[PDB]
Amino acid sequence: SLEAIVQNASSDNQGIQLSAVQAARKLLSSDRNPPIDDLIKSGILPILVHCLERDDNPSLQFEAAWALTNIASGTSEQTQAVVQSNAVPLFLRLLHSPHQNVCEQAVWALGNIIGDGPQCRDYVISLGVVKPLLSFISPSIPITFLRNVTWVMVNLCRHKDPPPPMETIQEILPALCVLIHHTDVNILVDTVWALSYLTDAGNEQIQMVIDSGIVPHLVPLLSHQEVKVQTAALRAVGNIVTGTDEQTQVVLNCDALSHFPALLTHPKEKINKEAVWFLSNITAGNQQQVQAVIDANLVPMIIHLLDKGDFGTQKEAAWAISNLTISGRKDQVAYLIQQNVIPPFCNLLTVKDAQVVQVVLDGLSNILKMAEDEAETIGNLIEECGGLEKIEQLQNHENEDIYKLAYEIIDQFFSS
Amino acid sequence: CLGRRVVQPGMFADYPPTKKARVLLR
Repeated sequence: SLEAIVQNASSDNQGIQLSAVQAARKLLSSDRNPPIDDLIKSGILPILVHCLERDDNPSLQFEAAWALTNIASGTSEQTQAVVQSNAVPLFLRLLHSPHQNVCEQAVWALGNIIGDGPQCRDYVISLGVVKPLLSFISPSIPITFLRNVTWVMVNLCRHKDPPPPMETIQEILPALCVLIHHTDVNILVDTVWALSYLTDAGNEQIQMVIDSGIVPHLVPLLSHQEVKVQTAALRAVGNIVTGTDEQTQVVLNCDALSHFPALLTHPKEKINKEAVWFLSNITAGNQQQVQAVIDANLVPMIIHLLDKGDFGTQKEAAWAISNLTISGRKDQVAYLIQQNVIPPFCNLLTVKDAQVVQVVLDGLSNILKMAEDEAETIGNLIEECGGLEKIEQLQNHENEDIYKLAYEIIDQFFSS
Repeated sequence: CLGRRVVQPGMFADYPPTKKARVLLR
């Protein structure tokens, strides 16, 4: 019973202590519904934390660390109970234990604490977790331990309110440059995910990632055999190309677009959608980057997904098409016209997602505005496929912006 | 409005867990 366990764990006889701590650990690690609240209420947390101090009994440290790991794997309130009982400085102490298993379990427990959120993370960082954590990365580290270390690095990179301190990013990035060459799938997926959490953190973090020289090693992972690596890489480099034209161009200079045929045709619709999101962030750049997309023979695939894809991919393809018109030259838009973009583009005008309707109308407006002489021909194409009837109907749309733009388009181009 | 966009909801839903329990026999 919990009462007896707590009593025996407070004991000064460490054989009885160990048996009781192991019984608590068993309650916490037998299934996926451990009674964390009951064990917290019983008052065991201070006892487990005290057990963490027993350098003379590594078994007790390990078992207590395991129990605390599992308590900390629960809700924010339960993780915080672990933090409130002063567990963190003692885990940091155990990071320098001579016994590997004590060290590993302390790393795991800290991973759960760090994962709870940015304020916990920043407490742990302020006490100096990063350098000891990274110090375990060496040729002899067991692969299971290294997987835990890399997951902890994910947790150090991922929260955004606020993001991790710049110093911490500067310490972590060289380790990620080391780990991106590992062939263990788990380590590689977690490495690329940590990178993606850095590249989603802002232009300055993106530039830190670029300056580290790692992007040339990241881009080829878009064609890794493991789809989990492929999608993690798609996220990391996609976040990069959400930034400036120059950062996007760093990505394009690693032959990124070469990897996309196998992603636009992937059987998984979610992958098509994510690839088309990436490409829409490319077509929103300057004329050279639009041309990069064109020269890679990707537009017909984008237009096919716009026509026949699932609605999420269709939405992302509508974005890619419309974004092309921001800085695209008349000849680039003309290429799109040649590729039968208008019928499926216009077919998207009757969907329920007002954002898609707006995107399509903005694109059509820019296309017509750009075409000086061909405006009449493009209008004839829009009418041919039923697009004009759809715009006319949109004049009665609920959304202010949509019906205003429908009026604008009709008046400026279909009122001769 | 047209332009670049950040990761959209529902994309990359298979993120690494924030927390992991150590389960005996798993």
